[PDB]
Amino acid sequence: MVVLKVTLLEGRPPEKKRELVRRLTEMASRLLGEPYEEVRVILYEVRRDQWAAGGVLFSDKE
Amino acid sequence: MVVLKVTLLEGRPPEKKRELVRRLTEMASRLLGEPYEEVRVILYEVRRDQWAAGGVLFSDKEG
Amino acid sequence: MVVLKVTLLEGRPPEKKRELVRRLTEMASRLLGEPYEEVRVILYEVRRDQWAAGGVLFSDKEG
Amino acid sequence: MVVLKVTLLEGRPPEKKRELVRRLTEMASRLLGEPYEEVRVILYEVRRDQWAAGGVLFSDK
Amino acid sequence: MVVLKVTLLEGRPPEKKRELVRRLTEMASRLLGEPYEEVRVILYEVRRDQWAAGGVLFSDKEG
Amino acid sequence: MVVLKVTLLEGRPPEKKRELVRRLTEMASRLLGEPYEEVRVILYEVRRDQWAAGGVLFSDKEGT
Repeated sequence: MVVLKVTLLEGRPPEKKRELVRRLTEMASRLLGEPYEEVRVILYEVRRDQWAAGGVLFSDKE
Repeated sequence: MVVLKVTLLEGRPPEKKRELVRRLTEMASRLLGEPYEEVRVILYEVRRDQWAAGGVLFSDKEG
Repeated sequence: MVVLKVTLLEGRPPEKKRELVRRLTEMASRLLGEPYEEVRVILYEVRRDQWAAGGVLFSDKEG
Repeated sequence: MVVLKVTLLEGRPPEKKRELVRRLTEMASRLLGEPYEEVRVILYEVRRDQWAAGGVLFSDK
Repeated sequence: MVVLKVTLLEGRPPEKKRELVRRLTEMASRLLGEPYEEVRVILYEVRRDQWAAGGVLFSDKEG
Repeated sequence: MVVLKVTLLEGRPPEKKRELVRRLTEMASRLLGEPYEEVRVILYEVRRDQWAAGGVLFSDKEGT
């Protein structure tokens, strides 16, 4: 088993999440030689007021 | 201090969650000899639209 | 790059979150010779019904 | 499936860790109705020089 | 930006790891519209004696 | 309780880690109204062949 955790800002439409999960899964499965069904993906969506870069929260930089 | 982080799909009823937290604490305290106050449990509940296996998001669950 | 992840209970005012972030970034930046832009902070806010100490979920405490 | 991550200082005896994994799995499996093989445990062992409380690294006692 | 954390058993050859990182980076950048240079990947390689499934540590299962 | 996890490359000297842990514990204890004993810091040190930016692992960037 291999788990891919993607940290990204929330807001992505369902179709985009679905595409991302499908492509990452195919790629990891083949490349690592893991059973397709054994590849897990978790999307950790962060709020803009929970992520900062260069000392500034994205809720403010927005 | 010992921290048990449980990653599971959202949806479990409160009773089951409080029962899980209780059992994990009692076992961890015992087996590792940690004081109850030092045993912390964090429930990382993942949404159905954020949890995938076999390239399929649970929210898309084919069934 | 340096990543700081803060795990804390939900509920802190945006004012304090904003200051914690600026400060943690400054301290981490100078003490580690990392450029400002290369310092990231993520706030993992946990709900009261996902946070437990001593076998008790905070959502189960009165008040 | 369910994943249980245990963050604890390194140094515990192998049998304590084995027992912990076994007990955690049985209990999570039965309690959450998850198949025994679908329960996963990850032991995140932290070094004494990477763990602090009260501003003091445990390596510094 | 976007961070991809891969949790997998330790032991993969350097070439496998660099290809994995390249593939994940191009795909994440492509599908999410994130600058290729901003995509970060961290490999959380777990020891065989820290990874269990079905109540058994991989180190015991394999050895 | 507040937990601060710092992800950084392995290698910083003891004194530097000690100072980092002190300063961070100072700022967090202050702004979040938390007693020292309740501010935990974990240093998640990653090796150069486990961290990548722009599709390049720090290990390959430094050469072989």
